Amino acid sequence: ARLTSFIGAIAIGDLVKSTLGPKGMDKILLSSGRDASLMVTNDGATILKNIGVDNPAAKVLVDMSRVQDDEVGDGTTSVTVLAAELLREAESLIAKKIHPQTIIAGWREATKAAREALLSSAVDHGSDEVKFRQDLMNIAGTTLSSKLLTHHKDHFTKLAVEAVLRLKGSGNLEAIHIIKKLGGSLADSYLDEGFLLDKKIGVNQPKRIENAKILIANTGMDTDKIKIFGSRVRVDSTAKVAEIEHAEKEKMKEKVERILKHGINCFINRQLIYNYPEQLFGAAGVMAIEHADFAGVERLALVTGGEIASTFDHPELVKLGSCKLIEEVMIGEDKLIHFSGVALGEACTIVLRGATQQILDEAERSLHDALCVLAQTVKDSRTVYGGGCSEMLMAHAVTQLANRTPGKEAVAMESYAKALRMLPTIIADNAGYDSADLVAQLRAAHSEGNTTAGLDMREGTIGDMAILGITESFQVKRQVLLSAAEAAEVILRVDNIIK
Amino acid sequence: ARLTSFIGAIAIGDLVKSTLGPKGMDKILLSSGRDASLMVTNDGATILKNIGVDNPAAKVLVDMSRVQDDEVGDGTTSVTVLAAELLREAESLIAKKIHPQTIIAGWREATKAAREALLSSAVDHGSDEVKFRQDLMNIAGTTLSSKLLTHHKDHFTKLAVEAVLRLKGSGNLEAIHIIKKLGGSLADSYLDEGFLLDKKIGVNQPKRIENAKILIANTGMDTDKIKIFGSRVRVDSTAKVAEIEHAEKEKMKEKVERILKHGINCFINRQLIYNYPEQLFGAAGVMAIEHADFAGVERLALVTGGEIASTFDHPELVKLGSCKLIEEVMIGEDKLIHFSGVALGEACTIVLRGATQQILDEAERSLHDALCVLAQTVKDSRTVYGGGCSEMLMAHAVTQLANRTPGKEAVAMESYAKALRMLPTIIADNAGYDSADLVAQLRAAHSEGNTTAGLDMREGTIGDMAILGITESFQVKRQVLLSAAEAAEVILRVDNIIK
Amino acid sequence: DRDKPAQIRFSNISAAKAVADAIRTSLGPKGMDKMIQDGKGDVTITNDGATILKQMQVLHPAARMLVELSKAQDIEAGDGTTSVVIIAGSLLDSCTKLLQKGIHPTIISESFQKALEKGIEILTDMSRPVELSDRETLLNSATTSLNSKVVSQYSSLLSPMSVNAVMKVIDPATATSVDLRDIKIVKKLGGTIDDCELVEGLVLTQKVSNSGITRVEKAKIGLIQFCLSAPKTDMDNQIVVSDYAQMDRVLREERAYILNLVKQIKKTGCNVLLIQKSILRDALSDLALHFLNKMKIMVIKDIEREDIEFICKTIGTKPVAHIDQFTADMLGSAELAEEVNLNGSGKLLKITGCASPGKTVTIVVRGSNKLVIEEAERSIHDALCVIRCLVKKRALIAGGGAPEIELALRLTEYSRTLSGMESYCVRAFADAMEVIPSTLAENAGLNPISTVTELRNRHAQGEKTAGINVRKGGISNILEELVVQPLLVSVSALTLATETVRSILKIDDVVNTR
Ligand SMILES: Nc1ncnc2c1ncn2[C@@H]1O[C@H](COP(=O)(O)OP(=O)(O)O)[C@@H](O)[C@H]1O
Repeated sequence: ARLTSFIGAIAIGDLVKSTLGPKGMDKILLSSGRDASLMVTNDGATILKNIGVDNPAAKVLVDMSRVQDDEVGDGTTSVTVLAAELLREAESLIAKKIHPQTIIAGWREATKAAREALLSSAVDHGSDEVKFRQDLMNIAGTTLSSKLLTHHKDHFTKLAVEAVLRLKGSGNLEAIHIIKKLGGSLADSYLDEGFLLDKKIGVNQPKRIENAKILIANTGMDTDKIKIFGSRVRVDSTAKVAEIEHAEKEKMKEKVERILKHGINCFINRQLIYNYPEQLFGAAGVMAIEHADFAGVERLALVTGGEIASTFDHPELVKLGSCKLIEEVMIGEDKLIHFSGVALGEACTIVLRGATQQILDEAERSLHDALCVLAQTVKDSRTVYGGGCSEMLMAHAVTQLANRTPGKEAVAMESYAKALRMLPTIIADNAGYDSADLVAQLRAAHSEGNTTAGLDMREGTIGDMAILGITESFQVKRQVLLSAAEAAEVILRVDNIIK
Repeated sequence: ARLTSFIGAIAIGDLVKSTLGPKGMDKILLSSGRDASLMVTNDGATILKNIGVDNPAAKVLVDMSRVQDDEVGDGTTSVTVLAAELLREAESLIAKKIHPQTIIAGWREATKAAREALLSSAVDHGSDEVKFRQDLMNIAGTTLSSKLLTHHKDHFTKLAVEAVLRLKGSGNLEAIHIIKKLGGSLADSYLDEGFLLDKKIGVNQPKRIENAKILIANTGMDTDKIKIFGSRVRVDSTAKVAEIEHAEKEKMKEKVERILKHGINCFINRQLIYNYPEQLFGAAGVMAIEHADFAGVERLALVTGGEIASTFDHPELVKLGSCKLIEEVMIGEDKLIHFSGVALGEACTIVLRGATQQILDEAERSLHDALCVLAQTVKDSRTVYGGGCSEMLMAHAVTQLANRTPGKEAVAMESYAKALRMLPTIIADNAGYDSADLVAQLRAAHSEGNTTAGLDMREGTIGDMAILGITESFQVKRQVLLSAAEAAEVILRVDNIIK
Repeated sequence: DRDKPAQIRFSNISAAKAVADAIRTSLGPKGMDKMIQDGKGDVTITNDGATILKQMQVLHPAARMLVELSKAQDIEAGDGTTSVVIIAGSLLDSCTKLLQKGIHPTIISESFQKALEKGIEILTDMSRPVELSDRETLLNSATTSLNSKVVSQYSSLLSPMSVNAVMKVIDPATATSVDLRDIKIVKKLGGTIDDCELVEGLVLTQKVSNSGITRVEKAKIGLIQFCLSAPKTDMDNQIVVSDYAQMDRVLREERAYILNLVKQIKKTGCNVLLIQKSILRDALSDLALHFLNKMKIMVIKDIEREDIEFICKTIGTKPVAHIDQFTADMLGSAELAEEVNLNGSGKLLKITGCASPGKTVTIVVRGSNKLVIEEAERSIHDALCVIRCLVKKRALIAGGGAPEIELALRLTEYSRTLSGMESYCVRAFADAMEVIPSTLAENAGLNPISTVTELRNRHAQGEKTAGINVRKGGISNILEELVVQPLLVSVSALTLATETVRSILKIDDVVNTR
């Protein structure tokens, strides 16, 4: 019978079931091989990425979860739990001698009803600046309330809000870029109007450079360009190496003379520069930058309209930029090149301090969620309440719709509504309170006629979600439901032997 | 853990689960010992009576079922299935870590809601003579449609209706009495205005008896009355036996002379008469009746206001009766004493023929149900529809009431409503049709707003129960529900070890 | 589900309890010895807990976490690296019976944090502050906290070194100290240990050469880091050697090749060269040394990386490499050099280093038979460690078991006063604080239960009474015995133990592997 793939897909969802809610459980990931490592994690994405399975359905679910995590924000654990619950319900539904076609039809009807109820229940009262400000603040507070680390959250939230609000409704994702840097204290935040580098050649080179003018010269010294001044090596003696070295030296000195007569003061590039040309440039009086990143020059040329020289092709066609003030201020524990004196405040990089790690990932995720919710709600604000409010309403709508359709697909809708009323139960169980009584009270309040009723995590009571101040996104829940329904329809349609 | 008594009480209900509905399954009861008997039954009462268990809960359930049967008439299988379903639901409810107090409270609330819904849904349109007639006809047709024997049902139904309608609202149960007699054909019905005996002394005695006058004389010939004409036996020889015999003979001849001078023609009694006094009475010219039943003389004295002579106490105080015409007409295959020429048409006995057995039990049960429903609805007609209509309404009322009570007893009401919606499923499964689709259609029709919707057994469709013509009793379902709730509350309160 | 995490937690608790019970009879001055057997059959007698913790090896997450906690405690504070294990074991034993009933770990962690905060505030409000702006009170505190670490004769022997090391008044009573940033205590064999004095600049011990006069002032350090090894051949003999021809070639390669490099290097002023350790050089050509003997010869070998790091930090320069270097950033300070022996064996040169931005001063100690030098080194190490620990704060208290009983009674009264289901968990902490005095009474040789009850009665009656004595063997007041300890050694230890307990309690679920 069919049970192997179902069990394999259900067991993979129960591994990260305790990682839901703000008060989640931690676990270690012991590594094998030569050196046994030990680390503490608190997210399902890192556990699903650093694991290896062999079941087809499990691999498909892992790939779908990875695709969804790469698409939206942190949507990996909820969709997995929902798919596991849907599969566990479908197994018992099939065991009761029920054709899968009726189950698929009932699931489609339930998904359509849930989508209609979610689209019909959308707020739109944001005709002021303070309203959008408080909405963004509540969204950031709800997003940053997943690890339960009360140490430095308000300042980081305000910094992220100020960084994401400077875009002023501009649709771009290559301007604001963050870097990785540790050292200092958690209560240290630096504000600037530009960005920094990531590597310094030293201090032996002269730092006094006037008249800032960016000149991207893609002159390769080992790429075999036109008119090679040197030659190869023959098979006769061992005296041609000196001739090759002299030819390379005179070629590089001619290139240096050309780049000096062309007019430059601060030479920047991204190719591999040897020690001899670097020393020659340092002795001449021009600072050369080597070992550049893969996104620094691109983001520098994108915000100024510039581009690469196309490996020395048209030096009089590529438009170049210029600055005003460029220096090297010793900040923190490293010397970086400053990029000030510009009128474009779209590209900014805020350096961070502290003595902890695993922060840049969550910072980038929060910034992505923020800019997504900003570009989505540019003129039409669409936000919903959290704390287990939309799921209860969707389940109630599905239960109400599953009563006027005579036939045989009502059991599928009932199972869908039962599986949809399980996330608040797990959320309340992960904290340490009575989940059954809270779920019953929430269901009674939703059936009596109260669309604004949620649970509290600070005291474990039932209150209003519109008075305390907590919201989330609108398209995230819809995408989660769509992905869960698609995964359930894909996995349920397979029942034959694995060949 | 507690599971032994629950399994023992659940397995005892699944033995007669296939004996529900008109199209039930038959089984044999092989007996052990010396002679292995074989018989075919089609009722759960005979199976539960001829069986032996050892579990305390099973014994208590069997005793309660037998008591309820002997009280109401029929419904042992129904109450057993209901108790088994309730226990199966309670086991799963307890396995989910739920206190039995909340379950008991929810069951009490569900029972109260069901009783209120049954009391609020009662018809009362019977102000005509033909209305009661058609109601009794429908009740008899629904009661006789449990064995599926289309051979001689209409005539027997009409005979039972005519026999139970002659009471004319008189509350009595000792007037109408049935007897057991086989021989003849199924299409033979005899109508009379009196009753018959059950034993005949022969034909050698004179049958010509005029001036009918019932005289109950309790003159005992071997009970040691006052003034013993004889004596005991001595220890000296073997000649006193003849003296004792002569004394007994002269005493019995003096008693015969006394009963002759008192004035009698048809002597009837119930004691043990020897061969010599019987022969003396036959030679004298008085017919003596011996070997009487335990209920014939009692009913004869009750319908005539008479009583026994109290073993010869006050002969001038006990009132006696008299008749007009008494003969012996050879009817059927046996000669019985007729009881005609009377003005009291309350006591009647209809003799039956045929070549089958196991009919007197169902006949007595039908007569009991008929006289009960007649004495209950003397001036207030209360009837409900059948075919799975009241159970669906009760389940819907319980489900509607289980939605405004916040707490933890809603799961018990949900389990009760789920267990209450299983009798039509078993009824449809015992026939050979799709029970799931029919149950779903019935639930949809009941939720849409149709209180008159039932299932058909002739074609397997869904139609109206008020157009075809089918009803039942009102107090039977209430008593069944009350007994089931009481048994469930009694069994659920036991969970400790059996000591 | 629930059975697997429960079994995992039980196994972790059992492993931690076994690790804590493997060593316990070693707290106090009257501890028992332990003979650790090596893998080859060698045995070593020891009694320190840190040595046993760092010598044994076992693979387990709880054991590794406990080892890391002990290492962090030894690095931060530096004293009492064995009581934290017992505290963690007692807390885990309490959490075992707390979880056996059926309590969520969140409430237990909150109760533990509240109890830790209350104990920290009580320890801070109970301790008395002192002063240290002057030198008299600082010297008094030093001589009061230094006469209770070792025996009397060792203390009297280390007192001169202690008062010589405590005289280093550089930081004007700041928040933190830099005693581990600019200190390089060297060791020298031969002579008398009484000839000790603070020395600035730099101290070396390698002979320069053996020629005429070598008393100059040319930076006294050769800032060179290029390669000085001879060019190795491709094989043994490239051709057949017998008569001349090949002999003249190798003679010119050994005489007229490196000499050109020496000549082109010596053209720059300050002819001072040196080399690192001779761990990779097979043999140095003595002809180059003979040719370098003229026009002043100065070379110093046997130099490690730590010496280079100390020289580049005390003077204030940065080493340079590469051959193509036409700059002038390699000079130093010229003052005085060329020192002789101090009436004995062993060469050692000292430079006072006048007019230098770095005022780093070290202590040059000596000894004999390699028996009193390491002891004095450990003594001055413990001395400057406790000096830094005392200068980090200002609070101090006495030990013996009285603060533990006081904290236990305070936690008991707080759990009795505070309301809520968490109070029971707080009561568990009240049963996880009377382990040190009981262990001390058991190791001393008396009834532990009776002594604990008497101490509790005295604390409930007269608040601060006495503790547990070791020398006399009774119950005497601590004010007569010159023995104290800073408040950080307890506060930091309790905070680290609570953090480790919370970390080991928050980790559960399943332990997947590769
Ligand atoms: N002079 C003393 N009088 C009383 N108790 C002492 C004395 N010296 C040390 N102790 C006790 O010994 C314990 C520490 O013993 P031990 O583990 O050998 O040293 P450490 O903790 O530095 O490794 C302390 O808790 C302290 O109470």
